[PDB]
Amino acid sequence: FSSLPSYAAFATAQEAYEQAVANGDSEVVLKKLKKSLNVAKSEFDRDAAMQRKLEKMADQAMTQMYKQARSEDKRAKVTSAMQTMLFTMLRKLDNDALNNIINNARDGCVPLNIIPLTTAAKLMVVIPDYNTYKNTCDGTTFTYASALWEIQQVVDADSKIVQLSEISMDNSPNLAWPLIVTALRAN
Amino acid sequence: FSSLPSYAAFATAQEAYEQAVANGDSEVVLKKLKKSLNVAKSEFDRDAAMQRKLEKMADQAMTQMYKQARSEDKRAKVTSAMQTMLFTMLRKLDNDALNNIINNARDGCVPLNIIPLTTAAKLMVVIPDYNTYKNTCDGTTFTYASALWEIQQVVDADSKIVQLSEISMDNSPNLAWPLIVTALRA
Amino acid sequence: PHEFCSQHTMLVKQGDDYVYLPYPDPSRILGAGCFVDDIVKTDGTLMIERFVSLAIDAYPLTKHPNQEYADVFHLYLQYIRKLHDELTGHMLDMYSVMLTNDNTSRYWEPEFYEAMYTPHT
Amino acid sequence: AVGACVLCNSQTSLRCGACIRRPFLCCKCCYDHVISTSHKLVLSVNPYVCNAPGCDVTDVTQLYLGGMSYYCKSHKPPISFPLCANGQVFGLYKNTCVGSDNVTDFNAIATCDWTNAGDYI
RNA sequence: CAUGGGAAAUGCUACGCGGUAGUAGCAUGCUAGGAGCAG
Ligand SMILES: [Zn+2]
Ligand SMILES: [Zn+2]
Ligand SMILES: [Zn+2]
Repeated sequence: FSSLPSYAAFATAQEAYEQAVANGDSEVVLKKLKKSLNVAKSEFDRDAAMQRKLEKMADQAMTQMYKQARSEDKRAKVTSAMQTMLFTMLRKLDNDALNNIINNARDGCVPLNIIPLTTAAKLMVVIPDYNTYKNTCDGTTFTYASALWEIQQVVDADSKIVQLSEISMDNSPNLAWPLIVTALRAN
Repeated sequence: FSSLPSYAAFATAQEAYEQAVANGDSEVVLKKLKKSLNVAKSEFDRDAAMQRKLEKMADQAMTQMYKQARSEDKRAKVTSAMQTMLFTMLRKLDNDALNNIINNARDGCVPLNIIPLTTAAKLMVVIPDYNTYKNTCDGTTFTYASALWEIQQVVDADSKIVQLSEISMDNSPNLAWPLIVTALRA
Repeated sequence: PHEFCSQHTMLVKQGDDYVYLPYPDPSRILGAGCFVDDIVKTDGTLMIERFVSLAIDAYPLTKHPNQEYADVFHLYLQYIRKLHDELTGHMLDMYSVMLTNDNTSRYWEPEFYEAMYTPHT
Repeated sequence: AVGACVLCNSQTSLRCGACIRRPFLCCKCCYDHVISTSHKLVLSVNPYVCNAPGCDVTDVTQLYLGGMSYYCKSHKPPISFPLCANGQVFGLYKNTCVGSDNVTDFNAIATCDWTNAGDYI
């Protein structure tokens, strides 16, 4: 608070005070100078106090509304991300089998658990040990869920290609045993 | 806060008021000096307050990002600090088999797999020379990790099955040095 | 009660009469002191409020008949003190300035901890 | 990460942001370089620019320390103090920094274009 | 050897109130950060 009307009033009051003090006038002159100093101090009170609070409230408003703008921009970004994710996941499912099996439904509404059970084009099987692998996925192909499945690629826990020949009784303890087998819908 | 201009003004007011009260001049004089004293103490204590305040905020920032730097360097150096600490605990505990295998690794004789705990479960050790054989591998008896082992097969680098009695000083140069000793506990 | 919320109830004399104080197991407190994640307590000089908070729950161990638990409490007090003073040395010497008022004495006298169980706040 | 002043070999925690290689500089040497060269950006464990929302004050001479974060003059907490003062800049090793006389050559290197023969000479 | 009214004026001092500013102390409420314990 430097360029204020109360600053000018106090400056001129102090100029009068110092001038009449260096002059060395009567005691009433000194009392008048004291009164002028007072009233100018009164004037300078609000003009150096109110503006500080006004600046503080303006600054907090600026912070708040800047934050509001930032929030809305983030909202737009997230909306765009969500819709593009939807539209990009959607375009890899529409087999004619889906329409086929929805038409046979009495009103369209079918249980969810059957859609991958009938329309999925790839199957992953997780195998704990060789005993289980023996009577489930023996041979290059096998059947499950009333359909034929042909085995394409088999990986171990460390994601390493394992040949089906290597999978045997004697060779069993030489592999990690969350075995993963992925297959295609053989037809 | 003794070397301050406000301290100087307060000291001047103190000296003048002390002179007035010692000499006993008048009432308005001591009132003037008391006013001056209030003014001087006001701007000598208020500024002392906020200067020590700034000093302790300075200390707060110093200690804050001091801790930051310490944390960063510590998390940079963990990868060697842990190894050093582990070796210190090792050389503090000093189990007989522990020191035995430590020295065997130090000269370059280590197991290629996990040490088992049964008389079964063949364990393979790599011995790259013939002196350690005399040190450790005496006949078929292999004393490793404070345990006795019966040597069942020794092979060289070029996978040639190395016979037991064939190994000797004269024929030692004519033998692939990185020999592997496969033994079971005795 | 023998055990409730993993707190053992002990009856001791506080002030002018007797009240119940729930005290924890000691092994849990010592384990929490010993094993931590990285930097969270790898060097306590960085972070001291951990042990301050730990001690507050270890205070009712002092009034226990067996004295080992009081020993644990005093060990925590001594470690807090040593951490604080060595932090003071590290900060004052090789940097410039630390201290105008202490205000940190309170964290090694049982007066501050006992206020935690005073029936008035 | 701390290092030795490039013109003093004294430990320091200051690097000029505007410098290409950003060498470590003692508070005296760093102050002389910032007050001589147009380089007004200094890099420490954290950048010195104003931490206020939207505010983009970069000149350290115009920046003030506040609530454990840097601030501009406008965005200042009630009790603040300008960073660059007393011929040095606020940071680590400020006491232990010695100060040398190589600001001319350092400024020339940090401001030359390498086109003339002065860089090689 | 039987003691003086009203008015205003200028202090000086004391007393009451309010404000402003400043300082310091107290308690609280929110927020943020960091942490610890219990299920
Ligand atoms: Zn620079
Ligand atoms: Zn330097
Ligand atoms: Zn700013």
